[PDB]
This record gives sequence, C-alpha cells and structure tokens, in this order.
Amino acid sequence: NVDEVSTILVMSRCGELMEDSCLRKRIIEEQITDCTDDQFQNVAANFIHLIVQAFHSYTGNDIFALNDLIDFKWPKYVSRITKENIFEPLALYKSA
Amino acid sequence: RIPTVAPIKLWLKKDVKNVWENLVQLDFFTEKSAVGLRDNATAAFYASNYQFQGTMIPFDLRSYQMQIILQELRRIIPKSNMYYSWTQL
Amino acid sequence: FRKISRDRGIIDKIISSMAPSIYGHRDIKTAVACSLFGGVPKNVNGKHSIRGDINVLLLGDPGTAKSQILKYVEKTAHRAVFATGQGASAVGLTAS
Amino acid sequence: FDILCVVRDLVDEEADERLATFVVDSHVRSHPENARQRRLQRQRKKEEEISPIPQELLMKYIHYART
Amino acid sequence: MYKEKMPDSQANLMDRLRERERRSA
Amino acid sequence: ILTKEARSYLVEKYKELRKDDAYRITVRQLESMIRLSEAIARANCVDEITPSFIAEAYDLLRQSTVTYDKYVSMMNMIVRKIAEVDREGAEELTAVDIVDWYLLQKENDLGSLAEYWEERRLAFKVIKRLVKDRILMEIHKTVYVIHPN
Ligand SMILES: Nc1ncnc2c1ncn2[C@@H]1O[C@H](COP(=O)(O)OP(=O)(O)O)[C@@H](O)[C@H]1O
Repeated sequence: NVDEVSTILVMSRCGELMEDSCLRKRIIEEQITDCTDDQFQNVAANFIHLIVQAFHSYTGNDIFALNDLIDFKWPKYVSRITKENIFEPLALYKSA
Repeated sequence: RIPTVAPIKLWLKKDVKNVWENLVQLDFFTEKSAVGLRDNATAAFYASNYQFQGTMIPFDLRSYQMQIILQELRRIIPKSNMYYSWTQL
Repeated sequence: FRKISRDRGIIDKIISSMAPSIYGHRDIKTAVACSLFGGVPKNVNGKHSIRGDINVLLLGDPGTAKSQILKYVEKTAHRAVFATGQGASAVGLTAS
Repeated sequence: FDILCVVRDLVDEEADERLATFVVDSHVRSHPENARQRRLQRQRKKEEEISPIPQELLMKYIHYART
Repeated sequence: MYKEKMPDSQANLMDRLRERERRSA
Repeated sequence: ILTKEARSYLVEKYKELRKDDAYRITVRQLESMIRLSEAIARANCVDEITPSFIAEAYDLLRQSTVTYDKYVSMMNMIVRKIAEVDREGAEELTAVDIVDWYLLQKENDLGSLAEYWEERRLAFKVIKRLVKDRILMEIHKTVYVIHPN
C-alpha cells in the first residue's frame, strides 16, 4: 500500500543519505554548528515524503522506482541547502 | 466543468511512460496476440529465438487488450473515486 | 472635392474608409470600394455594349461579416435594393 | 462575377488578438454614449477616429465620380 | 472581488447568524 | 458598457476558446460573450461590465455527500487563495485557517447558526477530498501547499 511504501523507505534509506559525502561537505561550507544526526535523518526523511507525494502517481506503489529518484535529485537537492534552509523545509522546498 | 478566475495537471507524455509500464507488469494489459507460456522446453526454444512484431515496433504503438471490463471496474472502483463518473462511457 | 483629390495616394484613403468598423479584409473592402465607383459602361460604337459595374461574390465560413457588408453597401450607394435567398422569388426579382 | 472574395476562418493567436481588440472597441463606440451642432460634432469626431474621410462627403464623392 | 480578506471576528459569528435567522421572520 | 479591462480579459478569453478548435467557435461567439455579459448586467444594477460577468459568460458558453457544483465552488476559492500568499510571500495556511477564510467569503449566504457548523464540517471533508486527489501537498503546522501539479 501507499502508506507502507512511504514508511519502508523512511526506515531503509534514512541512514543511507545521512552519511553521504555531498552533505557533510556542504554542512562545513554552510558552517552549521547546530546540526545533529537526529535533524540529519528528518532532513533526509522530508525528501522522501516530498518525492513520494510528488511522484507516487508517476512511479506507482513501487519501492524500486523511488529508490533511484532519491539518488539522482539528492545532490541537486543538497546544493540548494543554505544557512536559511536548516530549520524550514518549506523554504528549502521553495528553493528546490 | 469548473468556475473560472476573476482577476489539475495534465501529465506530460514522457512521464506517463513509467505509469504505462506498471500496467503491463501487473497484467491489466496484454499484447494483441500474446501466446504466453509454452508447454514444453522445445516449443519455448523457438519462442526464445523468434522475434515477434511487438519486439520491434515503437513503445507507443504496441497494441494491447484488457483483462478487466469497464463494468467490472464500476463494480469494484470505490464511488469515492473522482474518476468513478468516467467508469461508463 | 478637388482639395481631397490632390492628396497624394487617395486610393488607400477610400479603401480604408469602406465600412471602417470592420477589421481586416482589405482585399475584400477593395472589391466593395471598386464596385461602388464602378467602371465605364462603354457602349462601344453603339453597336456593341459592355457592362460597367463590378460584380462581387463573398464566400467563406460563418462569422466573417459576409452579410453586414451588404448591410453597409445599402446605406452608402445612391440606390440599393436588398434581397435574401429563400425570401425572394423569380417573379419578385425580375418583373411582375 | 468579377471579384471573388474567399474567406478562411483560420485560427491564430496574433490574428485573433488584433481582430478581437478591434471589435471590442467597435461595440464601445457604437454603444450610445445648439445641441444639434454639438452632437453632430461628436459623430464626425468618431468618424475621424476610424475613417480618413467623413462619410457624408464620401457618399457625395462617389456620386460626383459616377456622374 | 476578493473584498472579504480580513473579517477576523470572534465567536460572535454564531451570533452573526442569529441576526440573519431571528429577524428574518 | 464594456469596461477597459474587460476588453483585455475578453480578448484573452476569446483567444483561449479559439485555441481549442485546432462545433467551432467564430467571432459570433465573441459577440455572444459580450451580449451575455450585457444580459447578466441587465440582471443587475451596475453598467460597468466587470471581468466577472465575462467569466460567467465564458463558462456558460464553454460548457456545451456534497453536490458537484457546491464542492467545485470551494475549489477555485481555495486554489486562488493559496496562490495569493505565493505572490504575497505571507505565512502558509493550515486547514483551519483556510476554513475560517472560506465561511467569511459567504457570510451572507449562511442562513442559520446550525448551518455555521454544518458547512464548517463540510469544508474539512472537502479538504480531505482535495488532498486525496492531490491538488494540495501536505508538509510540516500542518502546512497545505499547492501540490506539484
Ligand atoms: N472582420 C470582422 N470585423 C468585425 N466584425 C466581424 C468581422 N467578421 C465578422 N464580424 C462580426 O460577425 C457578425 C457576422 O455576421 P454575418 O455577416 O451575418 O456573418 P456571415 O459572414 O455568416 O454572413 C457581424 O455581426 C460582425 O459584427
């Protein structure tokens, strides 16, 4: 079901992108001292929920299809993160 | 059928392609003359070698057929669905 | 009259004045303009005759003002008689 | 017949915008709104807005040319 | 047009329709 | 009489209608839009033909639980209301904030204090229907934003 697919990727792909090279370069570039790994998960988790709601009608109720858009768009989504995108995903969504 | 503005997205033909692929995997559609599974390995040997028309014609012109008739759609689709009114002609 | 007559390029002044409240159709308004002025009914040497007036046929899709122009020629020409296809009879047009 | 005027109602945004903006102004002016002289001045004023020739003269001018 | 932008009334909106209802008779 | 802005809105709408025929609409339908707006204002006191009347004429000529029209009426109101803060840049709206706005756009149409809760309850249900159709994307307040479609 749609609900399960959202929860599965949240439990599976959260730890994958919390420790990727791209973000931890940008965090130092943006000098985010207040960042925590608990925030790191939810920052990546928000990306999964948004991409699912954006592309569920596109991919379907599929896990394989979603596991690739979470890869391609991720560096570009990483780029738009700035000092003003740490706390408000709405603005981060607006930039991206 | 909506009031206008006093001063719903149509998905692009490219993005529908993934949506179209899902329906063939889940056996709602089927090819025009889909023989399907063979009975014996020797018969399947010819199938694995022969190249039918559908393997060469473009992705947007492969003829399909349906496993579910619109009447069964109207019997099963929830009435809360917005496209329920389009189940009939 | 002669003041306007000496104006350079008078032809485009007359054509632009053919039913000014209709946009475009310049190659049609010129036919109306040319038919209103007419030609020379040359009775050549008496023994031969040629008509002088210009006949115009307007043809096209509905919504193109093929009729309202004929509701303008009536008000502009000195003597105009208006008729409708099915509302006119052979006896009623020629003679009774 | 001498002149045949074939008309096509083909579709085009640029052609439609020019034609519609002319018609929408035509209904603005044809709509209603020494008083004789004052209002007769207004009519020929609107003739000047749309026509290079006053219409009364053109009727006479055609008559004079035909004669 | 979009004139009713900020009529930020209280819970009196229930009393608003009492005027609509009780006086209509 | 046709207003100046009504001329621009009218030519825009006529272009939109003529686009669809690539029956077929002619300039007679443009005059018909003018005439229907004239009739609708004839059913009113104001001679100024606002673009709203031309919108109604356009809809009427183009068109050739909760009731369909009542629900769809909520759609355009809330769709454009959210698009306002997109241009304004103001704070986004929750479900309750949207519902409070909607009832005040129809204060006069309300008839009874009992109906105050009836339509309020219907508004939230419509929100679920709209979100289910994915015209609004839920983000986190429970933020409702124009869905990416
Ligand atoms: N080129 C044009 N400019 C301005 N108005 C036009 C034009 N073409 C058509 N119209 C409008 O459309 C209507 C056409 O009427 P009519 O002449 O009966 O059409 P038909 O060409 O079918 O005879 C007129 O009322 C006129 O106002």
